[PDB]
Amino acid sequence: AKHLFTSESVSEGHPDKIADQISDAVLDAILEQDPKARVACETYVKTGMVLVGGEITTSAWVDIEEITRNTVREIGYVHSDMGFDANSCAVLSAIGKQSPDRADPLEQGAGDQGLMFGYATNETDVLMPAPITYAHRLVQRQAEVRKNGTLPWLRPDAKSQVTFQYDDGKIVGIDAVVLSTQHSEEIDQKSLQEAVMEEIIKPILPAEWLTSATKFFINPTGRFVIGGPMGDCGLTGRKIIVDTYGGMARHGGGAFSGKDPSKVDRSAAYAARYVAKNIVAAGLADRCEIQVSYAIGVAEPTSIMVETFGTEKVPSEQLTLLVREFFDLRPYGLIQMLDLLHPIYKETAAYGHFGREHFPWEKTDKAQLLRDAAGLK
Amino acid sequence: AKHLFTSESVSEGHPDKIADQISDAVLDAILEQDPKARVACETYVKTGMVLVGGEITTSAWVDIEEITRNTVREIGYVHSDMGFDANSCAVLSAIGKQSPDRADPLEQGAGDQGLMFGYATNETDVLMPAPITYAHRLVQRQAEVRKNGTLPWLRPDAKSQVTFQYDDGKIVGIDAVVLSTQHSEEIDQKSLQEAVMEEIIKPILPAEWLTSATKFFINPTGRFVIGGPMGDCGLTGRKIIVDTYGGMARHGGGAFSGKDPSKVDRSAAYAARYVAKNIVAAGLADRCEIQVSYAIGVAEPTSIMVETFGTEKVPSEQLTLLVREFFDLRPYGLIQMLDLLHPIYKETAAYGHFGREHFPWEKTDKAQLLRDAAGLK
Ligand SMILES: [K+]
Ligand SMILES: [K+]
Ligand SMILES: [K+]
Ligand SMILES: [Mg+2]
Ligand SMILES: [Mg+2]
Ligand SMILES: [Mg+2]
Ligand SMILES: [Mg+2]
Repeated sequence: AKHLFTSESVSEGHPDKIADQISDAVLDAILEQDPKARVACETYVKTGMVLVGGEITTSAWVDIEEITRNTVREIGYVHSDMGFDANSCAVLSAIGKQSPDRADPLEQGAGDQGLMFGYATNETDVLMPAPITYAHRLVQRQAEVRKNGTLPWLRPDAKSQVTFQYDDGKIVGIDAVVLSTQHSEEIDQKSLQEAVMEEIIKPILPAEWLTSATKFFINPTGRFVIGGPMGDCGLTGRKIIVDTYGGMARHGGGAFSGKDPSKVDRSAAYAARYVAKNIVAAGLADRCEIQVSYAIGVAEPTSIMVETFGTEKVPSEQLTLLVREFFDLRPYGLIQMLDLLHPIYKETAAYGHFGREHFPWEKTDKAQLLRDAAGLK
Repeated sequence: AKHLFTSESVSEGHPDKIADQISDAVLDAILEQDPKARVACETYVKTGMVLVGGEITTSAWVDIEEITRNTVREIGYVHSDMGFDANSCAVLSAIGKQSPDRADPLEQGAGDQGLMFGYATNETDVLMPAPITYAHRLVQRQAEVRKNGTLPWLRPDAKSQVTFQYDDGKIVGIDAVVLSTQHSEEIDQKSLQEAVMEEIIKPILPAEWLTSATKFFINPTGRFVIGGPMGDCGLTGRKIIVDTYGGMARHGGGAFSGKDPSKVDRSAAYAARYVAKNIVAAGLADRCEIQVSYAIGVAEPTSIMVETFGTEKVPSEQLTLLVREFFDLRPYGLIQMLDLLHPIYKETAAYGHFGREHFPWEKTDKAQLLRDAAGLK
């Protein structure tokens, strides 16, 4: 029975995502000199300005001014007529720095409470939901084509929003595609509409899914000329859903950018993606969602629950059992089970933290061992 | 079959929530002089300072400096030894202002795309999930007792986190309670732990739910003396989940504070709470979650889906049908179906947007008419 579901994405250079990227760019830069640095760096971008403010506990010395402008230039906001320019804009900092000064490290208790949810579903090749997958690929392509000379009238900022019609649990096809891209004065809308059809939408949306019925809305308002942080206002942690699973799965509140991995808000969440993906790469279920939660100063999580929503090939009991044998979910264990203390984090900050395979939380190494330990098939 | 679930809350005066409140306090103040004002005001708070920055399109003139300090004082951060003082802290603004200058207004198309999810469940008296309900009531009580002289050693900032054990769909009871409150130098932890037990936890958590087994963690780290924005960093839109359903239900990305009601991110979301609550106040199901989505410049929503997760008392079809007859979900219709253009919004900004009955989205007026129109019982 049919039903339909939607998910959005934005590009690098939508103002919130500018903030996520600059945040994670500081965290990377600090982690490069000091992997054990504890960092929380939040950022606010508005037409003139980038305020990067945080607390950081490190020996590292880094230049927040140049880190900022280099991230703004890579996105490509480089001239006033764009909205915002990486070379003349103001960058202010309010980052306060501290220098660091149980018997088994893994048993160190969790620094801040909370809840994290992870998901995987066999709906795609990457085990992510198809919506959020396609939304990302659309915005991603957009930047590819901007960035690679094909369609050099494109400017950085853009949103995509795919809406899928299922019938139960099978993707049936694509009811609507929204895609709105910022562009120059060169081009008018009919002309933009052929290009975004040819070069962005057509090569990404799978064809059997596209129909005579697919409502497509390329630049519905027309004329998007400006432009990122001019007249809008971006801050880290705002694209929480796009960062995860486009709202196919749940979420406890937490943002990721600018959090170094001691922060469970990030790690528990990466790890939950990792547990659920391995669970389904092993055929124990088809869709799995895990909630983990932690309490301040306790190190074993206060809760684990699994929802395989009717898709099991072993009982939930056996499954919750397996979750605990194969995965060290103590805060410091996460960091080890996934080897986090590395500058891997900027590339996360646009296009989605999950479904992208080459990050340590997307690897399915535990798949087999996991099949075995209750009910090898 | 048992399983357990967790949700957190924070008080007024946790730094993010400080931001939400100041934002909504500007929006209220502007709406009081100009109900049709279009406002998006985002805020950032860090030890010295409050930066309130936005775009606003209004005739109204309001004093952002005094709006800020009055909100900071009501929360109660009033002296340096607290962390932060409403009377000496800096307030900066970067709010850019514009003055305003189809045939049927209701048919005006939606300003920005996206997705919104609303939920209700019969688990409580207010039709909200019990977790997020109790988390809120805990933090809420905390401020009540701070604010009312009972426990005047309390300071503003605090987090609660209830974890519930169900067995399927029935709340069985409460496995753990975390509660951490900022406090003065007066009091030591054993003493704080009796008071927070007597006066905060005991009078709020329902007793049959509390057991010999309930793990309680009052100030687990001990000594929380300071203090809100000192050394942490708050910005609007960060407590997205606590604002909604503590992660029992889904969420498309969007924050609410500082958004005037033309913003679907807020309105579509209030309305979805309203549709789902009426659906269950009428006994058509037990738990309902609605997704609505909108596309830029279209006015009928691009999608509606309903999940009554096996709890129906009429088919989903009949239900999706009823959703469309009883509720005007066009952006401008929402505003009318709920009468939004009123300064009601600051009180929303701490303790949760939903489950609080006296807001127009919590009222169950459509309940009956809704029962009838397919399958009066
Ligand atoms: K952050
Ligand atoms: K958020
Ligand atoms: K906002
Ligand atoms: Mg947190
Ligand atoms: Mg925004
Ligand atoms: Mg939006
Ligand atoms: Mg925070």
